[PDB]
Amino acid sequence: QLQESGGGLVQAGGSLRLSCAASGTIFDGVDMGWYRQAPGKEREFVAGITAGSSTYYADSVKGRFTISRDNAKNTVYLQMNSLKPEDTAVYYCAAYPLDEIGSHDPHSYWGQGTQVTVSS
Amino acid sequence: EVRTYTLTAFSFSRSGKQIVFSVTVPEAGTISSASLNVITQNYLWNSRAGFMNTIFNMTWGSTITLGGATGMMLSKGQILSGTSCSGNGSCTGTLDDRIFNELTSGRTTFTLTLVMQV
Repeated sequence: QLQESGGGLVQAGGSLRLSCAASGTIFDGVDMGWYRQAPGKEREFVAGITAGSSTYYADSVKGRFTISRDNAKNTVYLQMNSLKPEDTAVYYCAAYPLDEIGSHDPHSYWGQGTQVTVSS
Repeated sequence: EVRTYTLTAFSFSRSGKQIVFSVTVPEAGTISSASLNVITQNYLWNSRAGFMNTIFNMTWGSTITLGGATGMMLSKGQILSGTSCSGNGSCTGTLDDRIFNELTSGRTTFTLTLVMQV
């Protein structure tokens, strides 16, 4: 069961720190990434971290945001700095089981999506 | 006589459980530097692939240096094609069949930059 924590309306230039709650050992050494989605816009990529603790960022959030993960905590963090009004969207956190001794097609499970808003 | 090409007409077929990308080269010459540019919004499930004597592994967005391509003597209409399978070349489940539609319908495109000697 995935879930997010942190976020909420902050003003331009503010900062927020989202945390993803991976419930169980099924998520150890698993590639997980962050995605946003605004009204009228499809789900866009934001940031991701691989099992080898790599860094994959979008372009509109390059240098401003920062992703990481505590492998023992089963928690992925997305530090968002210098927030602009376009960053207002529901921030979903996704993880992807890489053949965790599964059975069916390794699907893509997500969270529910915390809300983030940037005011002028 | 250095000519830089950026090719983005990658067409996709499949052989069994594996995806086959392909792009055409419109001028002959000797490649001095090649790099493949992967743009995507959905996870690629650690798909490994081969292109121009180069092993890469596309997880999300990345721009891979096609190392083994330095020196390839290409010709007019020479088709550069490569194979790609998810899960480090295991093609587990319907993943690659999903990743297929992420290529044919946008959401995942390739960009081929070539530094040739014409």
